[PDB]
Amino acid sequence: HMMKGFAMLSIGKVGWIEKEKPAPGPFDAIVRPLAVAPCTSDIHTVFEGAIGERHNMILGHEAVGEVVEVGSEVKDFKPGDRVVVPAITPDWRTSEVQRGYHQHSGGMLAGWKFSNVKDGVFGEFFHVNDADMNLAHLPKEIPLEAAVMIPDMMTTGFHGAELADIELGATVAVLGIGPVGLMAVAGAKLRGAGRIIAVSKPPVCVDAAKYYGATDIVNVKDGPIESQIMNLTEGKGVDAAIIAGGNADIMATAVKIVKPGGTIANVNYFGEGEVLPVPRLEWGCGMAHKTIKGGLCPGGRLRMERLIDLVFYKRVDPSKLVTHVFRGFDNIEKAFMLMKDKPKDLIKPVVILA
Amino acid sequence: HMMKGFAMLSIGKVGWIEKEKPAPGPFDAIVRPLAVAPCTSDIHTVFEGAIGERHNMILGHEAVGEVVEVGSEVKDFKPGDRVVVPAITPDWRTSEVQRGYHQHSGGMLAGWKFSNVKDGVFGEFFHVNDADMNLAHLPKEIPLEAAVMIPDMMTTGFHGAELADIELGATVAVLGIGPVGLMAVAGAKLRGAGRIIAVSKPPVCVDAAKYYGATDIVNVKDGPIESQIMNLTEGKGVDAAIIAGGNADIMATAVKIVKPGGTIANVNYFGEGEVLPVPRLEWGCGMAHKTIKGGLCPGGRLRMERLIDLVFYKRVDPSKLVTHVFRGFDNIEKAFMLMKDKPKDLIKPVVILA
Amino acid sequence: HMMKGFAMLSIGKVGWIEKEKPAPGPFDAIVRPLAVAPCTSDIHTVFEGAIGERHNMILGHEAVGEVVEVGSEVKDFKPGDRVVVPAITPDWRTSEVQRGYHQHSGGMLAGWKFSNVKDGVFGEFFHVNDADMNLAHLPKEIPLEAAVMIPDMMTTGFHGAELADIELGATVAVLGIGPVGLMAVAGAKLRGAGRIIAVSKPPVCVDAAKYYGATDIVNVKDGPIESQIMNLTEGKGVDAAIIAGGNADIMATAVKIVKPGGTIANVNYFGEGEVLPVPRLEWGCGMAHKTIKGGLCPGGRLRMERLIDLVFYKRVDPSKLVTHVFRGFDNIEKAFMLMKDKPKDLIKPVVILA
Amino acid sequence: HMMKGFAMLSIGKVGWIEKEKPAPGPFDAIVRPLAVAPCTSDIHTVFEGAIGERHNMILGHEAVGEVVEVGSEVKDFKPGDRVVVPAITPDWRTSEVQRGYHQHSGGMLAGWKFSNVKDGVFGEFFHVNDADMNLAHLPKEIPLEAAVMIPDMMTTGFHGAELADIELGATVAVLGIGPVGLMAVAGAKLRGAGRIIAVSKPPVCVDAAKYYGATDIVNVKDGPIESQIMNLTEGKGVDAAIIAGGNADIMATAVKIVKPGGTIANVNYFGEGEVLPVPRLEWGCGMAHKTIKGGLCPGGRLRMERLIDLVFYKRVDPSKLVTHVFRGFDNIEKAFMLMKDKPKDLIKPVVILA
Ligand SMILES: [Zn+2]
Ligand SMILES: [Zn+2]
Ligand SMILES: [Zn+2]
Ligand SMILES: [Zn+2]
Repeated sequence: HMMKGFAMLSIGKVGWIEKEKPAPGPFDAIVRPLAVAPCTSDIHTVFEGAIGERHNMILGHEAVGEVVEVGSEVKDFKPGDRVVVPAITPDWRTSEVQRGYHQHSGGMLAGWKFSNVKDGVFGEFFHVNDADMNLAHLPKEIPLEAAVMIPDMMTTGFHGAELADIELGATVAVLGIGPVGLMAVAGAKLRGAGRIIAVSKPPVCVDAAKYYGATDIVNVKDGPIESQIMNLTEGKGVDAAIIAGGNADIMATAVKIVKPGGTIANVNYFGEGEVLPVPRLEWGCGMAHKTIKGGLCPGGRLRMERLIDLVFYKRVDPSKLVTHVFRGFDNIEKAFMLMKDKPKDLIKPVVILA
Repeated sequence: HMMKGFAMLSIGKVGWIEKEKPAPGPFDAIVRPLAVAPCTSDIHTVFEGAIGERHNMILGHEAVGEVVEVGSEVKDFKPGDRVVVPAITPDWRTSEVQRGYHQHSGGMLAGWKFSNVKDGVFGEFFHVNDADMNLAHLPKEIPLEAAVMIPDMMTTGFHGAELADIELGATVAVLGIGPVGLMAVAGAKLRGAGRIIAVSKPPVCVDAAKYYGATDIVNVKDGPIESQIMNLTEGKGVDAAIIAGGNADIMATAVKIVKPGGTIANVNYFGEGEVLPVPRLEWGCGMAHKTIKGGLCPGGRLRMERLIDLVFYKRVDPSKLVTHVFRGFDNIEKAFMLMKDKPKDLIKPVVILA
Repeated sequence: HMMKGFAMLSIGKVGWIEKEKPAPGPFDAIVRPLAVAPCTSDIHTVFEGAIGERHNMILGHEAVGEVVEVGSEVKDFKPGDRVVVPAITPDWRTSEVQRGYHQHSGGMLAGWKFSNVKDGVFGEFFHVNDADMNLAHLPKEIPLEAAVMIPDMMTTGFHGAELADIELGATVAVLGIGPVGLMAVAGAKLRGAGRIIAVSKPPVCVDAAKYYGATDIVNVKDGPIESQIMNLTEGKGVDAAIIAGGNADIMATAVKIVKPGGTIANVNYFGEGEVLPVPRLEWGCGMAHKTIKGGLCPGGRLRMERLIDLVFYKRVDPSKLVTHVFRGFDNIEKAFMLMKDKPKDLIKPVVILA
Repeated sequence: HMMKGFAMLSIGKVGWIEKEKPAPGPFDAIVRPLAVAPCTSDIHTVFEGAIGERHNMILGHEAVGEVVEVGSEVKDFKPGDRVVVPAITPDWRTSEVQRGYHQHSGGMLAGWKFSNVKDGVFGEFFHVNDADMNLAHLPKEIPLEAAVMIPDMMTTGFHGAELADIELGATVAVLGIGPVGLMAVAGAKLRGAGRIIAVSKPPVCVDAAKYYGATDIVNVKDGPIESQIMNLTEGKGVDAAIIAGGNADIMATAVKIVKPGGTIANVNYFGEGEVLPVPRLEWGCGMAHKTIKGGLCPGGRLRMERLIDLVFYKRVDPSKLVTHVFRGFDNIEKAFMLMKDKPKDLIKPVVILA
């Protein structure tokens, strides 16, 4: 009745632990993973303690799997179903849900439970709260390596594009093309952007940017970002800027390149610094109408259902994000380490457990 | 001097007339057409008198052309510049512009001047009010047959999708696939729709729908729409429905297939009837939260610039709308009549003057 | 273990009956009523069968009360708590709630459960589903006759003003000034309306209208509404119109008085007709940008909490809506009858049980 | 036909100078001022060189006056008209106006022309560009000391409340109660806020705050702002926060007291510092969904007409902002200096010219 899981032992230390296999509440489900993917979040969780001290916590929160047990009141999911599990699995009966922000259901960022306040998906099984509200059915027609890009990568990048308030034909710059960065680009093509400028530090995975809708690549090795983008837009700037990675000073770049009345949409997790700087003069001394938004990705069944459809109806192919495919539980560790030691060919690895 | 122009002589009669070539005021410009396209709107105007009697009114309101004269205070356009002229050319200094509705600058629909309250583009020359605000430069790289779909077809169909409040992955139905309908399909793809259900009466121009993003074709000859669309969506309905053509009874269809909280976005010109019917029960007896919108397409310099970019950055290829291309002024009549009797191969015709 | 309740016996007949006292599930609460109100809704249900046949269904859905029993998992409400019970008490775990429409949680209007799919509040006890999500604590400082205006009247009227997209200083027309209409008048004042024109059939309850913020009274006995409003507004029309009562043709009137780009917000229950008429010409032949909205009122704890604060912080005093106050269970029968055959002094009656 | 005007001679020195009376262009008007008011902005321009060096620039930008000359094309305004002149008088024919941001018509803050790129209202005459778009008629029934609060104070404060996305019953904090702060309080009551917490530096002009709708006063002398507001709102924070004054660090306070999903609405001119700090942990490390907005107040004819109606229909009485009334041109110098330091509980002065 036991299970192995790849865990954070303490800040700096990871290892395999072994626990009682979890029991579902009346509304929850127990899922075994079919594919999983590690993210930079887990590294900052373990090695920089970006979310504080943790002890013997199974890592990972991007998984698609097979439901194996359901509580007595779970009505839409039965043992055997292939499901897509959003990284964010909020508690759906809170006053924040009545306000429309499920990401923060029960506290700030509290919709994010995996490898934060509960054991994550890097185990033989994991626990999904409120199955009927927090799982989506996975069509057979969608491959696992593509599906596992939906729980975080796709929903975050697309949320960047949602937050940017893009108008048809607007010119959009994307700052940082990690895997989320690339999805922000597809997210902008999905909101009808015209010109899409992808800005990356070397090494640039250019083909991926162009594939997902980029019209220009800006490489920081060719000069400051603000200068490159102003020159491309003949001084007008961009209608929106999506921040999908970088240091705190990238926020000032965003304000500096967005035209008045445009929007800076941040989806990046800033791990260091006490304040994120907003430049005074380039924010109009507070009046340039440059709206700044910054949000955690949506989770829950509906968001997953809606992005699955984007994948199924051939609107976006997230499989080009997957640069490494491993098989078998032992490789979960190997894949985890690839995210620390950042190589050159790497976007995102996927471990298929089958 | 004089000019040739194809006019509505009176309700029921069209023919070529002769006028003084119009002169520009200090802010206007005179354009001669390079390519023009006729629209059904002119048909409802001439043969159904949908806007009342007119006498010797040059018809047509879709053109790209060559500036030949400009007023003393026009700053961005010179004789010789190739320009895209939007169907809607409003007066930009009215209280309706400060309210955010330039389409109704000076009264309901008053932003639409060509072949409504001023002579249209089916002449050797025509008058564009407020040149710097109402003309867009045409890049050499964009062909004329494709560029002339921007003044009405592209801006209207897209406006249908803008009004529909489309969310990423939403399911969208498009009712009526004329040229405008087809652009509503492209617009829905541009707002990130997943499944897009295109509904037409036979003959369905299927290849065009599929090309611009349709995932399903509903043929009215196969049974009532509502029954077909419910069966496609396993009873759930659609998140939005864009009306781009049909009789008044199509407004009820839209309401019957949209789920509660969905949006019916109308861009169709209803030419006959006293009422457009809203079915009481399926509008929840006034409480289903099915919002209905109906709007004239945006025009002006910025709208055209933003859609030109959508063509330019390979977002939408509107050239597949153009099913008939003729050359020479004489053929304006031939093309105009093509819009009266609707044959089967016809989506949109274009007359090139060169 | 029985209880008396005032019920719809069958279509056409009401009477006091005796039922099993309800039991709460682990998430439910049992409330005894402290004050109740009858609604027109109950009339259309009983005598016109608006929601079909029913047998022994306790009527009524506006109550403030005292919790007497709670399920094992209720955390925020205990036996003894005075609470405001919203008319809409939805199931909070549905895909419609993730879409943002709890009113339609599980189907159209399904957030409306009382005297629809479950026994209403005209009993010695009634059952509130999901107490932690669907009850609000009632401060002692708020009188019961005012509090019982919050479950439907205040939230429906205010929803009318929320939907109208009222801008600061906008001119708002409210069509029909019953209790809901009067709260829409106050709703338009709370959203910053300047001029607020109240339109009523005789006898006009003017004093309440002016008291809730109306600046003009239009009496229909003095002539057609459309002609009256145009003369008041020097031909310009109104920025928004809230429909809070009338026949189906009041929709067509609303469209005729709203300026282009304005909004028609409906909160009225339309009981007869196959269609609600939208006039084609005055709706711009489908292009006047006159947006039409029609929605059921919000419910749940957060909606109630927020209106409770509006009364508590002296933003709105709903008591002037209450024209008849009785004491004792017996007078629920008398109050119900007042809703049919509506006399001249009557807005809304309240029965206090104490 | 010369005129004297109160000018910024250079950084640090002001004085009465002599200039040619300005002439109107064909669309412009010349106004003589009837009442005027100085603002802190002119101080930051004069003594801190906030907009760089200027020479012989007439100051001041809040005035209501009398039309004395009109251009050949002015159609809605004649010599003799009482007009309210908004601080922002933008050029209405730029692509930034088509995007919906007239404050930035022609560049960042470029809708603000008075005492920036043209002579301000502290002269015997001043020049209003594009009269038909930038003047509103002033009813006799509105007193001058009240009317002159509309060009800047009322429109700025209300814009703070417009930007905050306030929901009916929401809890709103206003940080800083200068004159703008007080209008922001009135703005939050006009968007239907329930609880309104006004936060000020000592000494608090309390009576004004309560008059415009404040329900709680927070004094910084009783402890840090963050600590107090958490205590008042039992840990939940406020749904929105309007910044109407303070140093750069007040932005961090704002982020710290607003709940996840709330909005920080800034209308303050931040004059010093290189960065405005957004605190990382309280901004969700980039994901708390705390939207930050910052905007220049709206201008133009319609904005003024709409605030005039709010005053006219007794929705807001701004005269309580007017604490000092002086008479005569000579007193323009005296009134200007009151704005350079903390004088009294009174603050904002008005000069009546009659
Ligand atoms: Zn992640
Ligand atoms: Zn047409
Ligand atoms: Zn009710
Ligand atoms: Zn000022």
